[PDB]
Amino acid sequence: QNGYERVQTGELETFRFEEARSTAQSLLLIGCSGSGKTTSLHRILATYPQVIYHRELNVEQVVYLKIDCSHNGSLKEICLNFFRALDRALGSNYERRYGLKRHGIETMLALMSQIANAHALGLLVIDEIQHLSRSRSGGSQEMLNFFVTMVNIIGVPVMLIGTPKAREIFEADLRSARRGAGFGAIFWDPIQQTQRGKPNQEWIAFTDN
Amino acid sequence: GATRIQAVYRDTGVEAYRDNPFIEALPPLQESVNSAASLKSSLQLTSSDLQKSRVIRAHTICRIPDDYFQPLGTHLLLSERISVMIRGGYVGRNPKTGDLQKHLQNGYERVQTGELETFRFEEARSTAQSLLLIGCSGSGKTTSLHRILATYPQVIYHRELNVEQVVYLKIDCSHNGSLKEICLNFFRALDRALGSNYERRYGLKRHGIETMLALMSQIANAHALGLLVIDEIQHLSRSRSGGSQEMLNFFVTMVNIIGVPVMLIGTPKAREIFFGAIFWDPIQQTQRGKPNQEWIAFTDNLWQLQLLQRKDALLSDEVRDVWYELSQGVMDIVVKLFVLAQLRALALGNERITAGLLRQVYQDELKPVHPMLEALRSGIPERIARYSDL
Amino acid sequence: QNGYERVQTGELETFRFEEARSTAQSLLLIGCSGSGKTTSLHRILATYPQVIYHRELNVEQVVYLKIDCSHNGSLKEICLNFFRALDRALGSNYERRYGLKRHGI
Amino acid sequence: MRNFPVPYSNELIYSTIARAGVYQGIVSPKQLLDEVYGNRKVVATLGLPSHLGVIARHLHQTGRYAVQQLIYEHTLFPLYAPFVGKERRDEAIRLMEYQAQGAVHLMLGVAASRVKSDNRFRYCPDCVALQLNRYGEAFWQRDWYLPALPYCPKHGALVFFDRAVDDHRHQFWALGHTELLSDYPKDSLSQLTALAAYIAPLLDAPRAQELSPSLEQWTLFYQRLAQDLGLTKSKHIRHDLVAERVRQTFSDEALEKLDLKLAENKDTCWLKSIFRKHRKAFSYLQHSIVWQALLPKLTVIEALQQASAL
DNA sequence: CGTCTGCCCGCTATGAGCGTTGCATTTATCAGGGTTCTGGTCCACAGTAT
DNA sequence: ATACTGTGGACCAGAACCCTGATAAATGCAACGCTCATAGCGGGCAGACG
Ligand SMILES: Nc1ncnc2c1ncn2[C@@H]1O[C@H](COP(=O)(O)OP(=O)(O)OP(=O)(O)O)[C@@H](O)[C@H]1O
Ligand SMILES: Nc1ncnc2c1ncn2[C@@H]1O[C@H](COP(=O)(O)OP(=O)(O)OP(=O)(O)O)[C@@H](O)[C@H]1O
Ligand SMILES: Nc1ncnc2c1ncn2[C@@H]1O[C@H](COP(=O)(O)OP(=O)(O)O)[C@@H](O)[C@H]1O
Ligand SMILES: [Mg+2]
Ligand SMILES: [Mg+2]
Ligand SMILES: [Mg+2]
Ligand SMILES: [Zn+2]
Repeated sequence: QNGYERVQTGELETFRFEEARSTAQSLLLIGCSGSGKTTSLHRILATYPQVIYHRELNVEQVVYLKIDCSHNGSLKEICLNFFRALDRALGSNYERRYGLKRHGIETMLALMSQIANAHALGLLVIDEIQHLSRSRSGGSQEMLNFFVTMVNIIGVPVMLIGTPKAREIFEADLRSARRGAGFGAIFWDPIQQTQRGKPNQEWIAFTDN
Repeated sequence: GATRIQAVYRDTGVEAYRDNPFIEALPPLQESVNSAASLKSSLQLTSSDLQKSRVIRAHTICRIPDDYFQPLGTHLLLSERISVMIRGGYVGRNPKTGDLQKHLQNGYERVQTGELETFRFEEARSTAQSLLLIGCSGSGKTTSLHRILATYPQVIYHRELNVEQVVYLKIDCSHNGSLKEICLNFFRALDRALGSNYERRYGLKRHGIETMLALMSQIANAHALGLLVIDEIQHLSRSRSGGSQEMLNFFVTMVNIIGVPVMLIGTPKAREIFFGAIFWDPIQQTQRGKPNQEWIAFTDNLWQLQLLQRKDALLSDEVRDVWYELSQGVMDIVVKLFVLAQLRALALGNERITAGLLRQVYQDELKPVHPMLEALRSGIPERIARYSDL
Repeated sequence: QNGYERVQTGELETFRFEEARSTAQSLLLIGCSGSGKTTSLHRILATYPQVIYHRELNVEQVVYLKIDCSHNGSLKEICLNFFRALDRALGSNYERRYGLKRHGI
Repeated sequence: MRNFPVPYSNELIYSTIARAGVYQGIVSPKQLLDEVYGNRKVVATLGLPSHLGVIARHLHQTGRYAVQQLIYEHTLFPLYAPFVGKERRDEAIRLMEYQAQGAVHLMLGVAASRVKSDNRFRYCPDCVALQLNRYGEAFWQRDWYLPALPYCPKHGALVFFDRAVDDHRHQFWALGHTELLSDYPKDSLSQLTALAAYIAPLLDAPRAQELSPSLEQWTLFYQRLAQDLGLTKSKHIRHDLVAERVRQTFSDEALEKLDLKLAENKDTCWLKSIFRKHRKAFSYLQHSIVWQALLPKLTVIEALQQASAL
């Protein structure tokens, strides 16, 4: 209010009011099956306590969350694993209240944004993203937009784990490839026995131990 | 949700902007000096935070994409046009001399009869205009609309009346061309900027599509909404049966009859469905046979944010050329590539940015966006037609 | 055929065919209690066999019917006594077919 | 409710609530009662409403509107306050805040007369045109809704029409100009218009709040006044000169229309009971007729000053 | 000239959105009593004619 | 100086809105069926092989 009055009386030439946070950081990890795309995540995120309780506030900060995609390729079954996986980390129930059938996909996408900042959730990991290709629920452009909308709403960083078959889903247009490779795209390869003209020092250290 | 700024009325210098509480309480119209200095931002880069550890110097360097903004030539025109169409949309909606009470009285019939052309007064006109923004992905359509519309206070409160004027509102389109989920995003974005319950009483009562198209535009006049922004209008291409045209007829009845200004944003794939239009393009290195002044300024202002100990103040022409070659003009790619190269340099330990390092970072960590950049690089229209959004 | 559009429109005077005509008479019997109105009526009506089944047609001619007004006098318990008394003489389920559905008067 | 209209100048709060319903497209009356009030068991009343206090809380951010201001300036309270007394007036003001419609009506005289006198909506042809010209809307006004006179103070007659308050007891209705008027000639009695113009300034007068003479004050004031006119026998009334004066001032058709037809033969009468000791507070209209028939050189506020002094 | 390999394509299953439906809740309706308001009443008080 | 009459005041009850109770009818909402878009399977039918 002081800034507003000063700029209105001409004393202060310009002033900046409240701003809105931009799009959430997104990462895409793509590696052939059997390389350890789930064991690595469960051994890296295990050093972070999941649910932290704050005394001066009243928020149970859920540091991370790991959900998995559906085999149908459905889009109301990946907005509902969110509630079913927030129920196994906390104690309260959410699929009973927010998991009805009257609510559409967009409404289920705008109620997983209030309980995404009510608890200061830190990461959202979606596993096996390859299952969404060729689903009977909707076309190929009803989900390439669903990811864009979901990234643009929730605001928590999103991590996607998938198979090199799922690269073709995200290399379809510049919007989805820009958002999917938001903070770099990590690609995993099998260990090679030798690099250049010398034996590798990773295979030997992985075998001799 | 949003901070309510108590209004104080200035003295406008325009005859038409005479006694409106709505446009005599907005911040003063800035000038060309303030069109290029009220948007600039940069990282602090304190010299005390360059000798720190690698982890601190690598966490404080990832804030460059969020906190860096450099206004180009196009932002001046965009700011002027938005200013004109947000200040001129209230003169036909005067609340003093009984002009807004003639726009709210008509809108009750449209809620009752369900037809959006049942005027009760014929002396209440509309004075709003329309804009259309189209540009390649990563050009800056949103992050240069959240810093040009951020000099206005949003929710203002006028105590001479009881009105709570909402200066601007932003919504985005549904993931399909849905019908009842564009009139629900309006309520979900209006009741989290006022702390009210509009979605729980407009829509939960089992209304039709016509009643939810009339109630939305009535509650958008109960609060003197100044500008309505819809992001990603290309989501209407995959609409339901008839949705691709009913909503585009509504978006031309709202600005023409009801009088609320509307602005639309979309990728060039949204030109098929079609409003004064503004087209944005990636920065071109050569304008008139010489390097672009805007591009030179952008590069030389980005280069002054470097946490590498062995940094080079002088920017090489070869380095600039290969940066443009690997970026192909999109500002998002430019900034992201700079940040990724800086992080990889810190990781390796060699703390000087090289053309080879730039190429390695590109080839290793920009795999998904490769074909679009290569299509823009080739410049063949046949290759451009598929993807690259140009 | 005329009676179907009375059901559809809801007005009991919308007759479609002009050639159709009504040939009926009305009567009321009033007497002090103990005169013997009910049993006299039953003795008179016992001569007709009620449900006569025609063979060349398929109609079951109900010669007569008897109902009594409800104690409440309600508008819904006098149009249901007719259905309750039309299947106690035929063996059908007219009440379950018509009464149970949500219908106005 | 996030945006409650400020009442216009000289308006009934019923019209303010109806316009609040109009401005947001709340067609359903139950939804309107839920949003504005919170309970579905309220009665839409014109003149002496209740539940103010949740209306004055919607306007709380506007500094200039408090409960007393709505009670006095936007409800028909100033037409009962000077006559009922002091304790009844204070109790009624205390009860307008809370949720009791019955008690507020019981405390006041004709509010307890349990009849809604001419409950149909009224309007004035010429006033609506002025309101459309100046404000741009059309609202109910305190001038039209006089307790007993079906007449605008300045213009001729109030053009009635169908519908009423009690047809739907939970709905607020706001006038629309599409029913502006119907052109049919109507003429008004001169003395009745004079009475309306005499009683109108009592509405817009700050001094009517604190000038409420008590019952013994009323009877002593009328006794000394009647003695000063000289028509008073020893502890008796002439019962002829007063009737002659009031018949000269107001004609028989008027007294039929306002429902105070004289019965000089009958010992009990509205005019006869005033001379005797007052038992209960009489309506404003009876006092208005007495004042205008006896002495026309003093206004309503001057009469209140003289009554309150001694 | 028949067939047996690709191409049609008829058909089964599935999910999201919309329209439909029956139960519990709310709303409305009517009878009975009551308690203070009032409507008129009778009696005492006072002013007066024989 | 003493009986007759007009009038104000204390005063019986009639009654009318409010409260309570039971009974019948009108919605809101949670649950269920209808419709359309989409992907795929395998059997039957037009061109090439013998
Ligand atoms: N003029 C600019 N100067 C500096 N950075 C910019 C500029 N324009 C855009 N950016 C950067 O680009 C990033 C992403 O771009 P932005 O979010 O504006 O894209 P967009 O137009 O919304 O894209 P999409 O096509 O996906 O809708 C921003 O976070 C910002 O850092
Ligand atoms: N004509 C008659 N001859 C012989 N017995 C008769 C005659 N009329 C009446 N009764 C006798 O009187 C009684 C008639 O009872 P019923 O209930 O029919 O009479 P009601 O008073 O007309 O009836 P409702 O209850 O319908 O008014 C029977 O006991 C019957 O035997
Ligand atoms: N870095 C590693 N060192 C040792 N074992 C590993 C490593 N990465 C993966 N594995 C082994 O691979 C097995 C399968 O990994 P898994 O979690 O299934 O990965 P994915 O889901 O990608 O196949 C695990 O049982 C684990 O023991
Ligand atoms: Mg796995
Ligand atoms: Mg955007
Ligand atoms: Mg009988
Ligand atoms: Zn008037």
